[PDB]
Amino acid sequence: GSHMGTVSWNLREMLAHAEETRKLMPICMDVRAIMATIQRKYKGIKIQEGIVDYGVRFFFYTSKEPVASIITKLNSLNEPLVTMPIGYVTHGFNLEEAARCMRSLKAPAVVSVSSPDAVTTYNGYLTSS
Repeated sequence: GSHMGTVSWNLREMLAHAEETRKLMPICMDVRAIMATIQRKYKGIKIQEGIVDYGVRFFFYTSKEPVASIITKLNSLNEPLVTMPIGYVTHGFNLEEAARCMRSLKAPAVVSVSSPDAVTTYNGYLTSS
């Protein structure tokens, strides 16, 4: 596994993949349901805002940041990623706006969705004809 592009994975598969690939994984802190999951496994890490290299190369972020700025902070690093879309539900965004806003990323990343049929939909927007 080396390519990018959208998939339909869960938190488990993202975490697993991120471990194996050593690739970066961003996490919206706001989603305390994800925080608990990660904090259970990775407990010796105190959650901090920003890069937390501990086991998996995490990037915890605040949903109040503009999708734009938060993307730019990944772009600076230029590191390859795996996550679900950065301005989606985690910004109150629709999947279309999410893709549009997330095209402003300049680092090569895996995206996710909640189901396999949504993959082709979201990728559709990442072409934008």
